[PDB]
Amino acid sequence: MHILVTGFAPFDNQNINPSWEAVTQLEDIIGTHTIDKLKLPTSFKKVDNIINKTLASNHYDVVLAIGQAGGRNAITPERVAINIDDARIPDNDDFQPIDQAIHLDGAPAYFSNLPVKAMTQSIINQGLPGALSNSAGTFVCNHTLYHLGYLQDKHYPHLRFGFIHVPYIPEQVIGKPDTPSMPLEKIVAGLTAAIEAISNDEDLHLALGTTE
Amino acid sequence: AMHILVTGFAPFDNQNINPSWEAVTQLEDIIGTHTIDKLKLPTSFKKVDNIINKTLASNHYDVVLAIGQAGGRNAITPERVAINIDDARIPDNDDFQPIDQAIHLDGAPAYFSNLPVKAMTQSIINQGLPGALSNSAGTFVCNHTLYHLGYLQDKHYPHLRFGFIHVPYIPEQVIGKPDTPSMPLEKIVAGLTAAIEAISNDEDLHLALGTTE
Ligand SMILES: [Zn+2]
Ligand SMILES: [Zn+2]
Repeated sequence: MHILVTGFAPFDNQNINPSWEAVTQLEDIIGTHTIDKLKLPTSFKKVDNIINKTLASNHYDVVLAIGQAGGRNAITPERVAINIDDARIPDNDDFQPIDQAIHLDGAPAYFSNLPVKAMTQSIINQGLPGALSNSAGTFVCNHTLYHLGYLQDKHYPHLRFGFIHVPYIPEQVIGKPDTPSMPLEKIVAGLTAAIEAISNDEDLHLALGTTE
Repeated sequence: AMHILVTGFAPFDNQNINPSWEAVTQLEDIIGTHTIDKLKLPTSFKKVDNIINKTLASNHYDVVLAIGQAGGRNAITPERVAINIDDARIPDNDDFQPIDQAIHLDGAPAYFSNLPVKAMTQSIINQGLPGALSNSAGTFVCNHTLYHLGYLQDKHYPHLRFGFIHVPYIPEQVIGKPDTPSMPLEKIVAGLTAAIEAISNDEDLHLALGTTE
């Protein structure tokens, strides 16, 4: 399987983004998966066009987008994206969409069609903190996952797509009391395990739901 | 004169109390110009839809506002959206554990609450309480209930407004779990009261209450 793996540019006054840092360190072949890496701007207006053009110029079986989830304490594949942008802060283009539909002709939500539970458990099997997240937020990451789901619905029926959020890396939490982080090497190991678990087979129906 | 049905859940997962119901019981019967009816729901995937169906068929409510416990959360959190999946980490009180099951095969992939969720969130914050707009109601009985309300609004009751507010554990539920946040019950009651006061038929606020994760 030929996989496009993306990471995001630094944003919110950070000079580094763990998603891209981790992606840079991935092996170029992980098992039978061949990996192409792409750095996306943290930009609501630019991301969809970059994805569109990239899929138009190259054949990918899978698009797996990685992002920073500052404050999370686990590596978390995402189950679902929702059809709204609601930016707490502006993006890197100083654009702050609030309560805006992403695609008016799209579904209210799209579920990832990667084996998200297999990927989550693969992280856990390596002894790393992993969990299946049920919200990708309402910033550029959710927007990207949503757009991938919209493309699979409307234009690319066989495309497999998903998103994995990762914690801050340690250097990012100076001056942020009680904020979790995870060493970059661990993030890379977890992402590697998740990618290894990617296939066209049915997901694992493990007890990985979130129960309050 | 808005008529609101406010629900809370039964204790579950070896807890003796559920702060959602404890808080709902303590709400005033009138909050602003809103008349409040209270209903305790079982923590049961199979029973909740039938109870809600029968209750809405027999009574006229302008709003159904369901309250639930979100153990581990550190804020009172109105919910933006419900998703069309049950994925139970543990069994419910009937020992039923749906895993990766659609809730209504003929329903939308997700339903957005049509209450002014940002007005509600900000109302909590205005009282000096931790409040946030949540973008996942989980995949247990709470999400199920919110989703079912959205499904009913879509398919049967277009004039109904519906939503969900999760609340933290209360301190009696976290004894010996010092890294687990909680909120005193009286503060939960104050926050729910503030959220209900902010309910109306007007457009929601569009404040910067989104999340980057
Ligand atoms: Zn993100
Ligand atoms: Zn709940």
